[PDB]
Amino acid sequence: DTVTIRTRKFMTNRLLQRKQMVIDVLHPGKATVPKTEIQEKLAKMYKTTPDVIFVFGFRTHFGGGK
RNA sequence: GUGUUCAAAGCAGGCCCGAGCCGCCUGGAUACCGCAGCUAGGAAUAAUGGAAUAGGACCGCGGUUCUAUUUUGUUGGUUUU
Repeated sequence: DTVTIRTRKFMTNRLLQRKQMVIDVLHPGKATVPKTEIQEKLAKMYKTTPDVIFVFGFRTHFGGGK
C-alpha cells in the first residue's frame, strides 16, 4: 500500500549492462511489502520482466512507513 | 561535515523525476609529531672568535722558483708571460 518505488541514484550500469538504482518504497503503517512484489512493481515501472530484476536490501524502517 | 530515531557511534549524506532525474549532488575537514636531524628567519640571551716580543687588509709589491696549459694551422723543440 502507497508503495511508490523511489528510484534514487539511478545508474545506467553500461559495463554490467543493467539498470542500477536504490529502491525506496513507502508504507501507511506496515513497512516492507515483499521483494518480488517490488520486482513486479519495478517491472511495470520499466516493463522489464522482473525475473531479471534481482533485488535485495529491504530492511524495515521503524514506524512502518518506509 | 554528518539526525546512528537520542546515544554508544558511523563516515557519512541529499534530491528530483511517476519509475525514462535513466539522473543531479554534498562530502569523508583540520589539530598532533620525543628526539636527533632538516630547513631557513632571528642574533637578544648563554657560550664563542681575534693583532701580544705583529698581525691583518690593499695585485704595496718586490726578486727568486715550482709547475699548471691555451694560442704560434698543427705537432715537435725550448722559451716565457
